[PDB]
Amino acid sequence: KTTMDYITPSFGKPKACYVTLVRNKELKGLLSSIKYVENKINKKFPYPWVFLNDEPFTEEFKEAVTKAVSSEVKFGILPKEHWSYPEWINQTKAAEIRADAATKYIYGGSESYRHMCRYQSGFFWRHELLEEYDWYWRVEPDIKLYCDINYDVFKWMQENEKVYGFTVSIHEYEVTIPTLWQTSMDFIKKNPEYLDENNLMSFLSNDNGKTYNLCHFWSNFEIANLNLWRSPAYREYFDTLDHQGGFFYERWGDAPVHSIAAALFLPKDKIHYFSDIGYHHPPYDNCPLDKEVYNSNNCECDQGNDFTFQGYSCGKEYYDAQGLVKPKNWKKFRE
Amino acid sequence: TKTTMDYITPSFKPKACYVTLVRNKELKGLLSSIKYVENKINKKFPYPWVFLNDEPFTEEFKEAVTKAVSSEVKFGILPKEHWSYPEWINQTKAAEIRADAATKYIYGGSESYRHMCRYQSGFFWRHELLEEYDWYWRVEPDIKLYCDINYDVFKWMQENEKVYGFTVSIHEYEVTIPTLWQTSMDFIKKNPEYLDENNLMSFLSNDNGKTYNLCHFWSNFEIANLNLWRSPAYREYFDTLDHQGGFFYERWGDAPVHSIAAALFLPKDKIHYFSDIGYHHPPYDNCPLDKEVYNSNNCECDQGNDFTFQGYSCGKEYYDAQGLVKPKNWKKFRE
Ligand SMILES: *[C@@H]1O[C@H](CO)[C@@H](O[C@H]2O[C@H](CO)[C@@H](O[C@@H]3O[C@H](CO[C@H]4O[C@H](CO[C@H]5O[C@H](CO)[C@@H](O)[C@H](O)[C@@H]5O)[C@@H](O)[C@H](O[C@H]5O[C@H](CO)[C@@H](O)[C@H](O)[C@@H]5O)[C@@H]4O)[C@@H](O)[C@H](O[C@H]4O[C@H](CO)[C@@H](O)[C@H](O)[C@@H]4O[C@H]4O[C@H](CO)[C@@H](O)[C@H](O)[C@@H]4O)[C@@H]3O)[C@H](O)[C@H]2NC(C)=O)[C@H](O)[C@H]1NC(C)=O
Ligand SMILES: *[C@@H]1O[C@H](CO)[C@@H](O[C@H]2O[C@H](CO)[C@@H](O)[C@H](O)[C@H]2NC(C)=O)[C@H](O)[C@H]1NC(C)=O
Ligand SMILES: Nc1nc2c(ncn2[C@@H]2O[C@H](COP(=O)(O)OP(=O)(O)O)[C@@H](O)[C@H]2O)c(=O)[nH]1
Ligand SMILES: Nc1nc2c(ncn2[C@@H]2O[C@H](COP(=O)(O)OP(=O)(O)O)[C@@H](O)[C@H]2O)c(=O)[nH]1
Ligand SMILES: [Cl-]
Ligand SMILES: [Cl-]
Ligand SMILES: [Cl-]
Ligand SMILES: [Cl-]
Ligand SMILES: [Mn+2]
Ligand SMILES: [Mn+2]
Repeated sequence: KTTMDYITPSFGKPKACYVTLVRNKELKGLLSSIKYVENKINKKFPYPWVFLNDEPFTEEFKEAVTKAVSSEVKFGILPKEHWSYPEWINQTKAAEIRADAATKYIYGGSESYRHMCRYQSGFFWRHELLEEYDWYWRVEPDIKLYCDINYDVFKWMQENEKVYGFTVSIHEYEVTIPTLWQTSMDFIKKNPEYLDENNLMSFLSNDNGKTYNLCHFWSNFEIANLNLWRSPAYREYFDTLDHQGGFFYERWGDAPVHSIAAALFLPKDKIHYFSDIGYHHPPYDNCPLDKEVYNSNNCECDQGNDFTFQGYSCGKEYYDAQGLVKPKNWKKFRE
Repeated sequence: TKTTMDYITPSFKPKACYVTLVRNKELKGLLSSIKYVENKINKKFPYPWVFLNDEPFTEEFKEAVTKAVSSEVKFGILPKEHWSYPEWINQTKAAEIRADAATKYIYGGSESYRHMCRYQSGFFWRHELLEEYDWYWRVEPDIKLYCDINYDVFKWMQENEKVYGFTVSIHEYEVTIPTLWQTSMDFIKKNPEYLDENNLMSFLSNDNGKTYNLCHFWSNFEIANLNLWRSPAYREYFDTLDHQGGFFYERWGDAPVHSIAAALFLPKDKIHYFSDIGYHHPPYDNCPLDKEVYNSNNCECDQGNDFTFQGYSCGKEYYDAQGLVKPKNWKKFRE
């Protein structure tokens, strides 16, 4: 029973939800995101919205969010076990790494940020509020949906048998994940059955797996099948990363973690790029380059700032790996 | 002889303007920024707005922009000598540098980006349209002004004799400026008279100038006195950088360039941090931390996402160098 075997069953309305991990003090930026989701798709195809916080939500936060969302909303606090140091982690060591990296890279000195990355990597998908669902669409605060979305995306994913959907890709700052690749490759050598014969390795590596090109999918935007994270393959991959310690001794983000897994554990035709969904998560945009799609969906983004084909993005690498025909003027973005 | 400050004191309604370098394809983001500036300050304290482009602006662009700005607007094209490779730059060497750095750092492979950095560093303050002014306020597309601004800021700079005003500070990616610091220190070594005896070196260095801590002020937001860039010290400095080659052989940004000059050539009390102006330039915010200021000006940002005192920001370094007392809750931003 392979990884896909755990996913194909979920292939009449799909069981799905939007999911948001957020802080009380980010209310204004969250309300702005909700307004975008509501006007661009949620009024048309309603799905419940799950809100998660490592601390309890204030009544002010809940009242404002409940009022702003038109479909059903659910608020949850996450378990102490999913947001706290594991017994095998040396906290004094973790504290020194933080202090030393405070000014070295973004969130380098942040204690809470690392707990968040670990949370998004191995726990959000098994929070009690997501168990009844098969699909989720992650939404962060201060986001923009630049265009109308006129079809149910979960329905679409379900009918087309897609597992992982994304919009923005990029090269990770390596100082942030020094030993992530080595750790992941050792896992695969130990568990060859988990490496799909038709995987997307070429997106992650230019040398047949020897080294990592640092490419990954942005995690702030994800529309995916929860059964992937719930598979033995992913569960065992996360546990290996957890025990190695990178989430705390380095600054492993959930994005490169979700990406390496999706790209290695699945037949590559299970991964999908929503070239049609206009989106912004500071500081980058995914703006539809197809004029018909851009105009029919009343996109509000400047096509000229689409990040997809810019050098530091991994859109080119993704297109070549999938054998997708890149848009006519894709090279302009490398100027 | 005549010092750097001798060139500025005379300018102490002031002759001022907003100034925007921008592309035709960034129209929607530009109009967005304009609406913010209009609503938060320009309709109350009108000042002329200058727009610049290395290419001619389209009629669609000028029409939309002319209508959106309530004060007088001026459109200008850049002299080609302020946006092209100087005769001493080896273009093949530069092309190779770009091709290699394409996927290494943001804008690594971009040719236009480097000309933009050189433009903001040594020429925007020489454009014909800025000749009649003593002050400028730089504004970029996709910006937000979170709060109302209830005083004329140029007037305030003049009356308070300030030269350089900013909102966000951050650590530069060293990979883009490997030899910038060394080039700058040699300049000072040969021109000790341009080093103000009461400067802000401590913001840039933790070891009395031996090395650069990489701190700089974000140039997308600047309210400054043009006469600073017009002074002999800055002209000579820019010329030194221009001949060293870094704008094209590395990826020198104008922000670090403007910052090293301001922090070394001026008495430190001439640099000013606008703790009261709410601002966002993807992906960081400057959000008024003072309650009365935040409320009185109806700020729209989440105080909890203020970047100022985050580790990777240089607000801490800035306050300590100026001797400004940091707000009580500054450490929370380091969690
Ligand atoms: C959990 O993680 C913990 C954190 O890593 C870890 O703690 C210990 O880790 C190792 C294990 O032994 C220790 O490493 C030794 O460090 C000695 C130097 O100690 C001093 O310097 C430390 C580093 O300072 C740097 O980093 C700081 C923060 O990052 C920074 O602030 C500072 O500016 C600087 O950049 C520093 O951390 C120490 O602080 C502690 O002590 C202070 C003074 O008492 C105190 O004020 C402070 O509060 C802390 O409590 C120290 O200041 C090295 O000298 C030593 O190296 C020698 O020994 C090794 C052993 O193999 C040799 O390989 C090496 O070559 C050296 O040997 C030469 O010298 C000996 C001397 O005779 C000679 O015999 C030999 O021939 C050689 O010539 C070694 O590197 C580390 O100090 C510990 N850290 C702390 C904070 O406790 C725990 O082990 C982890 N727990 C578990 C269960 O694994
Ligand atoms: C301008 O840059 C080019 C591109 O790097 C230089 O080309 C040479 O670079 C190496 C010499 O240092 C060698 O690989 C070759 O001599 C040559 N490379 C090729 C084939 O392009 C060139 O020397 C530079 N010219 C100047 C102005 O010094
Ligand atoms: N509850 C909670 N959510 C957090 C915390 N840190 C980050 N988040 C959320 O996790 C997501 C990613 O955080 P963000 O700060 O946007 O990280 P970035 O995208 O890397 O800049 C956002 O939805 C945040 O609101 C935290 O400490 N607690
Ligand atoms: N006219 C013109 N403006 C440019 C060009 N590249 C950047 N700019 C402007 O320079 C400023 C900084 O550019 P931006 O792309 O936002 O750079 P970033 O802030 O580093 O992400 C903005 O005002 C842009 O509109 C260019 O090629 N031509
Ligand atoms: Cl803990
Ligand atoms: Cl940070
Ligand atoms: Cl040229
Ligand atoms: Cl880029
Ligand atoms: Mn985010
Ligand atoms: Mn910008």
